[PDB]
Amino acid sequence: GKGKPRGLNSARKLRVHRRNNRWAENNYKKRLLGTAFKSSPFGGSSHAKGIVLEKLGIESKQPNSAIRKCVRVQLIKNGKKVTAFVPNDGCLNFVDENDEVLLAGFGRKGKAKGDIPGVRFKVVKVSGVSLLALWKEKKEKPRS
Amino acid sequence: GRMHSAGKGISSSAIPYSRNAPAWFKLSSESVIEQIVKYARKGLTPSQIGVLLRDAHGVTQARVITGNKIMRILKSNGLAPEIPEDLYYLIKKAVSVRKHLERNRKDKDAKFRLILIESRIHRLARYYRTVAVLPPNWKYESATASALVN
Amino acid sequence: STELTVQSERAFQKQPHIFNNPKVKTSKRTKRWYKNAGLGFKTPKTAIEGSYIDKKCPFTGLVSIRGKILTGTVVSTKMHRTIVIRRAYLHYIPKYNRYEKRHKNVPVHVSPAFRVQVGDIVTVGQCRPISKTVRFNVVKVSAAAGKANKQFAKF
Amino acid sequence: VLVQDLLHPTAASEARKHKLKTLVQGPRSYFLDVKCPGCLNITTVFSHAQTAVTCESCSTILCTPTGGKAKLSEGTSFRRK
Amino acid sequence: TRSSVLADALNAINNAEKTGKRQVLIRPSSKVIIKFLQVMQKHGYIGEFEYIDDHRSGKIVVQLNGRLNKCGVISPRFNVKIGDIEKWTANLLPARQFGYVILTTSAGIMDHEEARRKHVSGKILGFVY
RNA sequence: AGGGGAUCGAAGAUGAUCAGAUACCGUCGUAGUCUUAACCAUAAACUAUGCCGACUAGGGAUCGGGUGGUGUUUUUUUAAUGACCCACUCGGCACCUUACGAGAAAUCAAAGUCUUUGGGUUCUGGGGGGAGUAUGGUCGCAAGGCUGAAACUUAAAGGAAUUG
RNA sequence: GGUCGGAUUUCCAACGGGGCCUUUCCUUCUGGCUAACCUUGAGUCCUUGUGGCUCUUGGCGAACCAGGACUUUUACUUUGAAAAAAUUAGAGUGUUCAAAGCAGGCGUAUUGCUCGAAUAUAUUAGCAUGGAAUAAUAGAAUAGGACG
RNA sequence: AGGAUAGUGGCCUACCAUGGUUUCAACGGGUAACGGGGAAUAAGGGUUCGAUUCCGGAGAGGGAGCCUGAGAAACGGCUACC
Ligand SMILES: [Mg+2]
Ligand SMILES: [Mg+2]
Ligand SMILES: [Mg+2]
Ligand SMILES: [Mg+2]
Ligand SMILES: [Mg+2]
Ligand SMILES: [Mg+2]
Ligand SMILES: [Mg+2]
Ligand SMILES: [Mg+2]
Ligand SMILES: [Mg+2]
Ligand SMILES: [Mg+2]
Ligand SMILES: [Mg+2]
Ligand SMILES: [Mg+2]
Ligand SMILES: [Mg+2]
Ligand SMILES: [Mg+2]
Ligand SMILES: [Mg+2]
Ligand SMILES: [Mg+2]
Ligand SMILES: [Mg+2]
Ligand SMILES: [Mg+2]
Ligand SMILES: [Mg+2]
Ligand SMILES: [Mg+2]
Repeated sequence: GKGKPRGLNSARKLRVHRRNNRWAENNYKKRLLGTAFKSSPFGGSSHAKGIVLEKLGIESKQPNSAIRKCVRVQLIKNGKKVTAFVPNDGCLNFVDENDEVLLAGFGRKGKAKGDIPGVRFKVVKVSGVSLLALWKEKKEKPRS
Repeated sequence: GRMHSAGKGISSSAIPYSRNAPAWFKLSSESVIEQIVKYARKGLTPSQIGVLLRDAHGVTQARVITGNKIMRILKSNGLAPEIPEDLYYLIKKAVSVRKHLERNRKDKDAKFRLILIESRIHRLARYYRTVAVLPPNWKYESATASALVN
Repeated sequence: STELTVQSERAFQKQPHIFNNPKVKTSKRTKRWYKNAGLGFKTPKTAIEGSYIDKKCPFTGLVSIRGKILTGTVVSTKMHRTIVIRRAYLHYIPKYNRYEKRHKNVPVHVSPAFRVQVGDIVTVGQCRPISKTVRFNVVKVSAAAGKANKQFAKF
Repeated sequence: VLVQDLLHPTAASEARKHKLKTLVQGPRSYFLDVKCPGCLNITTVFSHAQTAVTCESCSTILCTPTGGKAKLSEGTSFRRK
Repeated sequence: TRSSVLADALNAINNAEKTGKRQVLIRPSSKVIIKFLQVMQKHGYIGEFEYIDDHRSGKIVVQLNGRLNKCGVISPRFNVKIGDIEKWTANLLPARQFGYVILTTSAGIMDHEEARRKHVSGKILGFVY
């Protein structure tokens, strides 16, 4: 009978077996444990805001060789410290320190990208202005 | 097969195709019935009566020569036992093993075998209570089980 | 219930608004009210010619039978005038196209016109709330033989 | 062989097969009338007895049980059926 | 132990048919097996079959015409409504034009097309094509 | 915890070797090895293959039981019995050939009768680590056993085979 | 094919339901049914047929109403019903198209006429109903059995 | 049995009995749970969602209590406490 029960009256066994074994799945385990709300820098949200604590030069993983130009950010809603990559040629000059920054994940649902070790967030906006707009000169940071 | 072993032996009787038999038996049904009754008077179980009738006499199947089966005949004539034959022989074996165990405490596969026999006793007794041969709440309680089989 | 302490409580037990006249001595000394609960349920002779009161009886009491008629298996006769029945049913789970055994425990009032043992199959009829949990009266019992005729001592 | 009469097998094939495994199962055993050294009373003996079958005149033995067919007691004669 | 005599019978026919045998023995021959074989016979999937009468449960010798691709059992015998017969035929049968899903109905054991034109439904026994 | 403690022998000693050798090698040597009365409950406890049932191919050997040969053999010359031979049969430990069929392959008569997917039923797994860790519970004198995560980290880890 | 390859029909065939007979329950007693009239006093006025008859020889008054010497239980399946509207699928309709909406359309616009606003699905449970294969269950064994 | 209620009912009271649920998962814990009609995706089976246009329920900072009234334990009513 290749394992599983097949009786017309074995619905309880099959549904309980499925319940037990769905805990082996990553997504089901995370959702039912509420780990995004509980143990995650963003409390389950797509974006967050924080204050730049300091600029960092992160040495990329081998076989690459580069300084990846991240910032330490303290999130406003949590107080948790995160490291966020600052994406583009330059654009670390736009970030400075004590500026508010809008962070996002990068796309790997956690799981630090590429050759950047331990960095799982990227700066999208700084001082309410898009890094893309600052990098392409479409807009300027409000000095005062 | 072998509810309490890994054996798979087949080894049974192949009773004939004929339900009326065997054309050389000149004896009467009531004569066989009275021979059954006197064996039951002598304290023989239906299995033993059927063996004796088949060997000593030409009784191939008592239910064929007579109208019905041997335990039914004995129950009709008031010769039924208090507990069925197979249950009695299982209790007898459990008692014999237990009295071996009380003098041989290290005999652990005797202890293992006693568990098997008592598991067989409880399954049989459960059946007999369901078909209402044993009274309900009949129980093999294993301490005064020597009373009902000796 | 002609005997066994009908008047076993601090108040006199009687059928309300049924009057036994001390003057006119008809040769029964007891006017016993009764009804047929309806729906084809025969009033037990035990109710007719008994002497119990049971205001919660569907044949001699004030209650009435209306609503669901259910069948069950008596699993407990330990309370006074109340039994618990077990109603088993198969519940269908669509995803597996299969059923699972499920049961409910129903507390049912039982009239002293009825004798019920654990194992009897009983027909119960909905009435108004009798107790915190009870919403049914026994209207029928189905204990005919009991398979206990061949489980006695043998000579 | 891929084509054969399963309903009408040869008697040699059936005789070769196990008793439980023929087309209709049946016993390979038989019954015997046995005449004892002493008297000419007819007693019927099963082939695979299991009983040390005795008679009235020679009230000791006619057959000795074995693991299979019983062996007659070296002084008797017998006829099948 | 033996749990479905029909599953054992249909397995024996399948394993005989796949190896090219013209005949097969079946034990122990229930009447559901008989009706199932009769539904296969009326659609030409087997030939003539014989019930051997031993005094216990009988046996069957089935003659095979080489036209059976697959006969199978569906265990457990699922309850089938009128409107989910077609999903069983879609899951089980190679094409919509040929092949039969065998049901047991209070109207009797029958194929799904006879079930469609009698407008009756029940449990599924198996399939044949 | 008693008894026993010949032997070999975690520990330890010692002689060597070597850069070192607290290892392999040599000689001793406590515990242990044995037993009784209790514990423990774990092994690559392996066929790494759950159990019950059915069916699908050929062969010879073998163990146990049985059945049948105007078959050998010793014992009185041969009766019998034993042993052996032959032919069957049930059950068992296996083996050989082939690949029907299966498999990624190695290989497999089951690991076959699976996308032509359903005989019954129990257990277990869901990338690699973290980790059989932490915590709680429970068992145990203890050693430990059973139950047993997560945070975090990672693009492989792995299987079988091919060429070098 | 007598309407320039399209009704009709025991020529029938193939499906599907029901009743009856072959040893064949369809329980039941009260009373109004008065048989597709078991049994054709009076009558076969159609040029021959086995497709169309009148007050009937007390006429099994068994062709439905409301009460049992009346109730084995259950699963399953069929049909029906119920499952608010919106929504879903979907019928109709030139919102200029479409998403939509439930509108609209036609005159003789001289005195108003008219089509719509369907249908299906809606799962389990409960309700009514047909079926009686499948799978359980119960029955007469110290007869405390049925028939009467 | 009485009281209370619009009325049934341990709703409450007096007396009495020892019951009631549960491995067919009681009791407890969690819920980033109001429930449903529904929504997204989807060959079929499924998976996830539904605070939110309709239906039902609950609440008006948190509790409790009450007046008027057919109807509220009402909060654009009152009373008290926090
Ligand atoms: Mg399982
Ligand atoms: Mg076993
Ligand atoms: Mg077992
Ligand atoms: Mg067997
Ligand atoms: Mg282990
Ligand atoms: Mg293992
Ligand atoms: Mg072996
Ligand atoms: Mg996975
Ligand atoms: Mg893993
Ligand atoms: Mg449109
Ligand atoms: Mg009261
Ligand atoms: Mg909430
Ligand atoms: Mg909701
Ligand atoms: Mg909601
Ligand atoms: Mg909310
Ligand atoms: Mg309110
Ligand atoms: Mg507020
Ligand atoms: Mg208020
Ligand atoms: Mg306000
Ligand atoms: Mg308001």
